[PDB]
Amino acid sequence: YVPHSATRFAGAGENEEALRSRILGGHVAAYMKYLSGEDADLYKKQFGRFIAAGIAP
Amino acid sequence: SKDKNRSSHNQSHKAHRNGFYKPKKSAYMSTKGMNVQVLKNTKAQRKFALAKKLEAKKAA
Amino acid sequence: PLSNGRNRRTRKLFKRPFRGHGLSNTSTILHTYKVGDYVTILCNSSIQHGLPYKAFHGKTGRVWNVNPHAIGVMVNKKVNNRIVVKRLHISPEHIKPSGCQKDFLERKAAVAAIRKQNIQLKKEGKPLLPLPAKRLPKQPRPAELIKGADIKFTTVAPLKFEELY
Amino acid sequence: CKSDVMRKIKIDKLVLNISVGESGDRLTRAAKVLETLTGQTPVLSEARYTVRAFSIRNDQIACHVTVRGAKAAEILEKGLKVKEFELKANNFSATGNFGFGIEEHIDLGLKYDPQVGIYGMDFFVVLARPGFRVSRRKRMQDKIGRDHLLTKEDAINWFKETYEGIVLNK
RNA sequence: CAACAUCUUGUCAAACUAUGAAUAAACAAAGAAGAAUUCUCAGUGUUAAAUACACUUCAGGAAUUUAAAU
RNA sequence: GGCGGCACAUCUGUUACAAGAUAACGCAGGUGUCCAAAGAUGAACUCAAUGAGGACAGAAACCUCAUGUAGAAUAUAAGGGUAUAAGUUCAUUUGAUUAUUGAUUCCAGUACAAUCAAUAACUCUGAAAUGAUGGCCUAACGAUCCCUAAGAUUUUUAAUUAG
RNA sequence: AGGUAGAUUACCUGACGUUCCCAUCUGUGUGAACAUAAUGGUACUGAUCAGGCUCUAAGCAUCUUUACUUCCGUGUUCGGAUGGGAACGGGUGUAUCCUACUUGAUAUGAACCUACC
Repeated sequence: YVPHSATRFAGAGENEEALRSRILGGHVAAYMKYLSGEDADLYKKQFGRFIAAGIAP
Repeated sequence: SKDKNRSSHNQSHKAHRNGFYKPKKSAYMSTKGMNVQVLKNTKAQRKFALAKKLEAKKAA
Repeated sequence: PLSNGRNRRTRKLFKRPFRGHGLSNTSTILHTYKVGDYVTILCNSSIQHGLPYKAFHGKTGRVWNVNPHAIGVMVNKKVNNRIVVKRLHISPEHIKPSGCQKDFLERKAAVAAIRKQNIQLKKEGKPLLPLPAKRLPKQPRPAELIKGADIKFTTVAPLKFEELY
Repeated sequence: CKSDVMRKIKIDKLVLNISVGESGDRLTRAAKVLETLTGQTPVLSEARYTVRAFSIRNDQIACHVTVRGAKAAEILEKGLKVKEFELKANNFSATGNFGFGIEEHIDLGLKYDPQVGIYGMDFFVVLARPGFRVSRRKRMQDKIGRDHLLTKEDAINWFKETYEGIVLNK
């Protein structure tokens, strides 16, 4: 039990799925599938070790 | 006709004739304005011990 | 002739200690006061809310009640020819743990240590140790010998008056 | 592998200020030229002390703005080329900054109006090194070292390389 | 020249002060009734729950030692 | 004595003598107000000044860096307090509310007035711990009788039906 | 050795320079979304390309400062008490208490819980 109010999580706007997706790395996953769409050197610079380790978005 | 306004002369001598009356021990043992929960705990136990003691007196 | 204000004549009494301004210690709010303890009222001018009266500054009192944010303190006040009991509720920022019984408290420990041994010796048969000797004023010093092998002599006489100019 | 890459002097902030002695209309015009010059809306400034000799304490007086990064580089190029890279050696502060001023905002000549008139502008260039954040961060705010901090001569050499503009000692 | 910095020099403050006495002020030096220890131990409440802790005639009860503490 | 003044209710420093009390028509001053924010809370920032620079611009306008223990500001007189604030800016809000206790300051231990510690509501701010019963503290004020406003639906009953 | 939280709050501060990073910390890259402002400078978020350059931490110096110690000096002042001395003013003797500024010597932190090297 940690006293709090649910108006400062990743929601507080949009809805629960906005918070839930960010809990599951939704913003990171959507970054690569956007960065890869635009450029390749930009995608390699930002996620260099992600590409090498084999972590798909 | 001016007068002398005030003097402490012979006031400590007067105060020590029948000297500083100390408060009794009953003054230090008062419990007014104490903690509400602490007061509730004491009253709850004093009612528990009193009832048990009065029941034994009633049986005999 | 002074005025009858609540905090009159506190230019030096209520001033903070030199290089002692700003926030206070953290142990001030962490110290655990219990009923029966001895405390010292020390009005901290940095906290204007709940500031005790200037007459109780430096007075030593006994804790009589503990409240969620304030500590009850009971001190003695002197009136015309009698003494009255003053009951106050003071936040920990204005009181201080008194050390009046520091000497007394260690004497109880010294006696309790000896008494605890006297229950380890009587049943086992060994002679029982005695309690520590009571305090006494500085007694007259006894006779003693002073060796003449490591002694030295310096003569004492009135000094000839020498001018400082 | 030398750590000289962490001492690369670079521009971190460029401030342009239009200080006029009147509130309203003219300030609404001086602020509009800075929105076209830089692309971002400026901030108005109010007087600090009222003086009847200057006819000026809650009234807007000036309008400055700061630009950083690649955007500040080209605006500095435009401002310097007006002076033709002719900066005196007395224009460099002891802290490593320097500045100058212009009389007429060249702006744009296609759509020009007499309503906006002619405004004078000042330029101030604040240099930095990679590692200057320690004095600006909220947590663990510290002081940059003396050797890391720039000087008047450290700014002169930087200005004499990236723009090749000579410095007059007259 | 002056001025401004900086190092010395002479003399001062009831409405200036770092430091700070002598004299003083208020405590303690054993009264829920003159101590201490061991065993046992209950009602409320604090608490995450408490066997911790707080108050309850140092709740209560029984033994042993004990008249000591300028 | 009169005339002058208020030492008549009152606050600050000093006289005042390192606890408390404390004189003079002693000294230097102050009060009969002001505030929907200048109350409450949360966040951000750091003030005065000096040095070096920038068009007009100069001793005083605005901008930038560095040093900057408060030398600024805090409604007021003086003295205290205050720097990730109690100062400045922004945002929300009305706790500047209702009811009941027990204390402290003048105290005759009377009233008035002020200063607090809790409890029961309903709320404000904040993520939260907390904070909030007016203004950072010490002055900013008022009996009996009379007049004039606000409050006493909680609950207890009577009559008639069914058991 | 380092990092988080601290308690004592300058033996911990300030100035001039110096030493490593092997882990950690920091600085470092970016701006799509939460969120941010005039400025991705701050704060926010995503990351790991390089660096010990500043931080941070450890040490240096007839270093200012600060904290202990002797000395200053039983000097200033002070409680008690004369049919003591002096025209005053002020100043003894007796039995007692005894600062401060200054200078000289030393130090430049000690210490608690959790994780990782």
